[PDB]
Amino acid sequence: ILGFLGAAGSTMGAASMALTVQARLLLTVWGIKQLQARVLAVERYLRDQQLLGIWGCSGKIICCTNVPWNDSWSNKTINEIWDNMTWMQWEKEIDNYTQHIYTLLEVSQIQQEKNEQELLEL
Amino acid sequence: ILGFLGAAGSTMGAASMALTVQARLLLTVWGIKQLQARVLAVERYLRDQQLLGIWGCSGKIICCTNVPWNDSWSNKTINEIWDNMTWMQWEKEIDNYTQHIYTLLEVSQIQQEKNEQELLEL
Amino acid sequence: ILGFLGAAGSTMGAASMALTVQARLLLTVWGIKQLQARVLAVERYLRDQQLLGIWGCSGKIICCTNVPWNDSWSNKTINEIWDNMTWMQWEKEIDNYTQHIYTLLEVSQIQQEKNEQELLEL
Amino acid sequence: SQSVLTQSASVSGSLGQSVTISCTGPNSVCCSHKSISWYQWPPGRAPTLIIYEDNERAPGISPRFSGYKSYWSAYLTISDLRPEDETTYYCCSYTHNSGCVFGTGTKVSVLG
Amino acid sequence: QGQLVQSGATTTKPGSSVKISCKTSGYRFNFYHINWIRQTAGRGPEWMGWISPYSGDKNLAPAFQDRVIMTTDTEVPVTSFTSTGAAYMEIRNLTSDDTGTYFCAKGLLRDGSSTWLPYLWGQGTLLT
Ligand SMILES: *[C@@H]1O[C@H](CO)[C@@H](O[C@@H]2O[C@H](CO)[C@@H](O[C@@H]3O[C@H](CO[C@H]4O[C@H](CO)[C@@H](O)[C@H](O[C@H]5O[C@H](CO)[C@@H](O)[C@H](O)[C@@H]5O)[C@@H]4O)[C@@H](O)[C@H](O[C@H]4O[C@H](CO)[C@@H](O)[C@H](O)[C@@H]4O)[C@@H]3O)[C@H](O)[C@H]2NC(C)=O)[C@H](O)[C@H]1NC(C)=O
Ligand SMILES: *[C@@H]1O[C@H](CO)[C@@H](O)[C@H](O)[C@H]1NC(C)=O
Ligand SMILES: *[C@@H]1O[C@H](CO)[C@@H](O)[C@H](O)[C@H]1NC(C)=O
Ligand SMILES: *[C@@H]1O[C@H](CO)[C@@H](O)[C@H](O)[C@H]1NC(C)=O
Ligand SMILES: *[C@@H]1O[C@H](CO)[C@@H](O)[C@H](O)[C@H]1NC(C)=O
Ligand SMILES: *[C@@H]1O[C@H](CO)[C@@H](O)[C@H](O)[C@H]1NC(C)=O
Ligand SMILES: *[C@@H]1O[C@H](CO)[C@@H](O)[C@H](O)[C@H]1NC(C)=O
Repeated sequence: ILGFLGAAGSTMGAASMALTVQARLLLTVWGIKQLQARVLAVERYLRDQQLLGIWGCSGKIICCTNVPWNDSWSNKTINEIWDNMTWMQWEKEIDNYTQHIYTLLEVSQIQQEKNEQELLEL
Repeated sequence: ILGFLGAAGSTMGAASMALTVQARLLLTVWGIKQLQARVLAVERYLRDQQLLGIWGCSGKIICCTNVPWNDSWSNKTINEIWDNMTWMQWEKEIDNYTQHIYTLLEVSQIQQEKNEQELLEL
Repeated sequence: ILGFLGAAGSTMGAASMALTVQARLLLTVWGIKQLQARVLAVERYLRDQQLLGIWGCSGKIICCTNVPWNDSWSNKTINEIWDNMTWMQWEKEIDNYTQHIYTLLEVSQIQQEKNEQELLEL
Repeated sequence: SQSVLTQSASVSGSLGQSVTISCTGPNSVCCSHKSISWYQWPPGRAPTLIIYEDNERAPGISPRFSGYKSYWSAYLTISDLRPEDETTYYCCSYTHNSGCVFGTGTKVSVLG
Repeated sequence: QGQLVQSGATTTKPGSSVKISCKTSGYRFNFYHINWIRQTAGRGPEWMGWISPYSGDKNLAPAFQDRVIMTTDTEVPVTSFTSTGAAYMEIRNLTSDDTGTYFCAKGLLRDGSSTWLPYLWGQGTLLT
């Protein structure tokens, strides 16, 4: 495609395709500095994997969930988002409610394996 | 709910709900000490994820398996466990057989993807 | 079975069974050297988990995919591979095309969740 | 000779055509409970494994040679007769922990 | 994918015993069985028996059980997948009925149901 971050100024619909390109390259004064950045790299990465895990998205690149889109977050249509705004434009507009939706995905996953546990009781 | 470890003295049935709270907060003399604890934190965490992986539970918080409950581990009913004992009381009683059940979950996962591999041969 | 790497000189069909044995044991001058090897151990491990993730194999030990076996890689039958060659013999013969198949597994996973995303639109 | 596994005696063919060789015996050596291997064997020289396990070909064997095994006999077909096929062919019945119970032999002539 | 050279053409007389060699190369000698076949003037081909260079295990047809002396050496490793070994063949009560060409044959695979199948043949040795 375009490379690493190649579709940063592209529409959210075009950048959403081939997301495995920004998924690969995500993971003594010189020595201590270099080892300092090596440990931090694994920490920031595992935090994202920790989040994807407690959402049911562990292993997913595109992951649909149960939480409905509250129009208080953004009253924009799908067409005026994915075919117009860029991924950097979008999450500045959602920046406030981003911490609210992280909590919603976690309860929708703990109230999904708990309903799944009763399902396999029969 | 109650917070981090909030249901440590609660029944196993109440503490088993909303387990994503103890899942989030799991991940020069001052500098070396601090980096020493940072590396150990990722090691202890990945060991648990390594175990959940070779059990088929990679991504699960509640994970049912195939290994039947051997009454030699505990001859107690489900009601006198989940509605009476606490999670810290329980695993002291199972402490001995804990290493035996880790081996049982691993063979039930290698004898599940191997039966799955023959399934997709047709 | 045989232990760690116990079936290194065995047939690929015998070594492919009980792969959870080489999956467990995969994860100041003395102090810096020891911490240097501890950080590298988690990096090499997570690279393999990163690869298994962007292939849909996150959590799998045996993982079937969609990429058909191109006979340009090896024109050998299944019987003259799994019942004759060892795992170390095989990947020396595939060594060249190994980087080609890593790219094929990644596009077959991004063109699987993208077809899955349209599936759940209805 | 005392081979309990009889073949097709002899048979002939022509260039471009296809032949078939039989291989059957009593229920003691044939067939639904035994594998069938096919050997090309020039007179008293270096043999060659053509087909094993009923229908499976050896490494590098030409796709012309085919195999088939019914409940009482096994067949070896030589599709597209090339001139270098004049020899004698033997079959063999075997399991995993036994030996080759060879056949009587079948000379194939390609004269054309 | 290797050679299985044998001995020469030694011709004795009935009642005696003859030793036949079978030197291997180009393949792991321990990974494959060594079969012994012959084609006599009076019958056709006849399977005698195979021996395991690894398990040291022998299986031979009842028609040759109380006559055949069958042994192997131990491979001298050349590389990681190459070695050099030798299999030996002797017979007890010898006659002119056993006159024929003899070869050794390395097995086909290492696992499955056609493990011992004589695939890679030697060169042939003419008996009495
Ligand atoms: C190291 O590498 C060597 C060489 O590659 C491996 O040895 C080979 O292993 C394979 C599979 O493990 C063997 O193939 C099997 O052969 C048996 C035949 O054994 C039967 O007959 C023998 C002679 O009649 C007899 O000795 C056996 O009896 C027991 O006693 C001996 C004592 O000597 C003991 O050593 C044996 O192990 C036996 O337990 C036995 O009666 C055959 O039966 C097998 O077929 C069955 O299994 C396959 C699946 O494996 C299945 O598909 C079949 O349908 C059937 O159910 C199988 O063909 C081979 O003979 C060995 N030797 C060689 C190739 O020379 C060794 O295993 C490797 N070890 C390691 C640790 O990697
Ligand atoms: C939307 O979010 C607000 C809080 O931000 C909440 O009060 C409201 O109930 C939500 N409505 C829907 C439909 O989700
Ligand atoms: C987020 O909150 C700040 C509060 O200072 C507000 O100014 C900003 O408009 C909010 N973001 C959005 C997208 O409304
Ligand atoms: C229970 O475990 C013992 C060993 O602790 C074992 O011998 C026994 O077979 C097991 N029984 C069941 C029913 O799992
Ligand atoms: C575990 O083993 C010890 C051995 O000293 C024993 O005393 C203890 O009772 C065992 N645990 C249980 C729960 O039986
Ligand atoms: C096999 O790979 C080659 C390149 O190595 C490619 O050109 C060809 O189209 C491939 N064929 C199949 C059937 O995959
Ligand atoms: C890989 O490429 C090298 C190029 O030097 C070549 O020699 C080698 O044969 C190739 N590998 C295979 C298995 O063909």
